[PDB]
Amino acid sequence: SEQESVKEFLAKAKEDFLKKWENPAQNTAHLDQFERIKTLGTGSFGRVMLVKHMETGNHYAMKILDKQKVVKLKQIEHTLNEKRILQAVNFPFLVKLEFSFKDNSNLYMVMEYVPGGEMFSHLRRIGRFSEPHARFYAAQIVLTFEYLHSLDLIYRDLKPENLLIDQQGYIQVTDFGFAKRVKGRTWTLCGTPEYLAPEIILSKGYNKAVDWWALGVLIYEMAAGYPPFFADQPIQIYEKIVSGKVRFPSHFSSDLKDLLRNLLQVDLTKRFGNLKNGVNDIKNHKWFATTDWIAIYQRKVEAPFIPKFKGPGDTSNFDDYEEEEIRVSINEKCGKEFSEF
Amino acid sequence: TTYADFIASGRTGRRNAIHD
Ligand SMILES: COc1ccc(O)c(C(=O)c2ccc(CO[C@@H]3CCCNC[C@H]3NC(=O)c3ccncc3)cc2)c1F
Repeated sequence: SEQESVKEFLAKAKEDFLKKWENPAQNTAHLDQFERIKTLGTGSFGRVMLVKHMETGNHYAMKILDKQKVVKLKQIEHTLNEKRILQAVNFPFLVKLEFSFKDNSNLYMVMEYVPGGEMFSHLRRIGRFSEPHARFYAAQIVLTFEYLHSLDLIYRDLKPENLLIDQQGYIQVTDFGFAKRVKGRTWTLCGTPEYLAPEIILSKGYNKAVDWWALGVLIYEMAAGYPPFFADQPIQIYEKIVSGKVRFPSHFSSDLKDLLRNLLQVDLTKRFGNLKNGVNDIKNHKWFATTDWIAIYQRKVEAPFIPKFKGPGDTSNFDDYEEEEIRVSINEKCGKEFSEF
Repeated sequence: TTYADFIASGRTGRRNAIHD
């Protein structure tokens, strides 16, 4: 009967998504309404900055993408997907999208500012996570992937660098730049080398299952302190993944080893998450035996770590990047290309 | 150790995506 309670939730959930998916939100703000403070990260065609909405006083994090740059690398459909999906979704562990707009040069997504830093930064600092601590994060990624997949969405870029810690010590998934709504197979060669399912590497066409594979790679980086497949150039990392030969740290509990052994399965018809029981095979595993899946959805569990921050607009849990002025050119660039944004 | 090899590796820094 708890299984039926989720079924209902994700049915009402998918009704919401479709109303926003079919009729998406446009030009709900402007560049001049935001005072730009500091850069929080970057990417191939832009950056994310801390900002202040001058009329509400509130802080947000604003992604800024160069329209011309996106076209040069042929990445239009991806950038359009990010916004469409982000504006559509709604979940305790997904960064919100508050505003979006475009001007002559760039695309702009203003998201709720998550001041805790990226998991990545913390994990590198501390070294590695206690399994209980890594169970707390993993379980929020399970629920979120149970959510996304039921809207027929594949995430494709899970890794510590895109998992943000909020003030209550939980996760906001960011970077939906390779998210794609697909029923059936897709064949795009994208992701981060250390998180790619072998099927992707092998140009096979693939599905939701790659997200279960990444969840295992992620948990293993959380608990070991380093990924299961690594080296000094991608091509050497690719060979390790298809080889299908993992090796576990000696501290890893035996339940962790059996979980990972089942998510890091090369054979797609054996991987947890692509089987007849679905996601429940994961939820019902012994490593997750102490996990109250509903306390976690409801955010009533005690986070094993809360990041320190001394007032709003504090950027102290984030690295320092070189700054750059924002040139908005006098002529519209790529208007037709991004006309749905 | 394997922790040690990782720490010395080119890939302990934030990792970019690849794409088409
Ligand atoms: C095809 O490639 C794509 C697709 C979509 C995209 O938006 C992009 C980007 O160009 C792009 C630009 C800047 C970033 C910066 O992202 C920061 C730092 C990198 C790691 N992910 C975390 C992210 N931080 C946040 O989004 C954030 C949000 C709210 N509060 C704090 C941080 C990411 C992608 C992109 F390169």
